[PDB]
Amino acid sequence: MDKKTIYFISTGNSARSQMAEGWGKEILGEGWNVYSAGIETHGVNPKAIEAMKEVDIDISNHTSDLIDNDILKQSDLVVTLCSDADNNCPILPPNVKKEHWGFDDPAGKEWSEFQRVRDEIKLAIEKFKLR
Ligand SMILES: [O-][Cl+3]([O-])([O-])[O-]
Ligand SMILES: [K+]
Repeated sequence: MDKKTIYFISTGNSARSQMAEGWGKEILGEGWNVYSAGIETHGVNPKAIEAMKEVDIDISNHTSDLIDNDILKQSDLVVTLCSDADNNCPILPPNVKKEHWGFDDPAGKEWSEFQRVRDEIKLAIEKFKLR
């Protein structure tokens, strides 16, 4: 069979969606197409790159993409990673297989917060693999 698709969307495509794309590529590897996008495109966060390098995953070559409506409707799973009321949580079309996995925004915080969120995102993806 062909690969299934998981889309990790958020307020931006800088930290949480990028660390999720990173863990998604490594854990869900051969059976899943793992993309990520955001409402805002602020580039790939420097501390998220460094946090993922600490666990031997390279995300420095990821792109900062905007949310494309075609991929939302065609995915097997769309995961919103925003904090359900911060500012700018994604707009989703009907019949789109969605799920909400909330994680705190580490933007502007110390390196330790990127570490904490990285490992919460890891555990979530590891739990997802064995469903
Ligand atoms: O994915 Cl985020 O850049 O919103 O953390
Ligand atoms: K991306």
